[PDB]
Amino acid sequence: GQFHDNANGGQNGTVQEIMIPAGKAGLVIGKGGETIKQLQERAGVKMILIQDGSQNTNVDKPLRIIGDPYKVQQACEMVMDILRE
Repeated sequence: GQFHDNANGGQNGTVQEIMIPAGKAGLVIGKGGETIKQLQERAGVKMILIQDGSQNTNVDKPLRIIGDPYKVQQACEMVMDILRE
């Protein structure tokens, strides 16, 4: 977790919280969990998809993208793009 990977200007631990649509979550997870594994490694970040948190399991999904502010945003705009796609 080298948060200061490139442009960690400010808070090393930048958290991006997304609410993933119930069924469109399949995109962010990756049709079983393939894409999500890629997402973390491709951007060098950590994305916690609360899929098993329950309560809201039937609804929107709590996604916390944690890490460097520069890649956190790129990763946010990455998965949010798919979610607006």
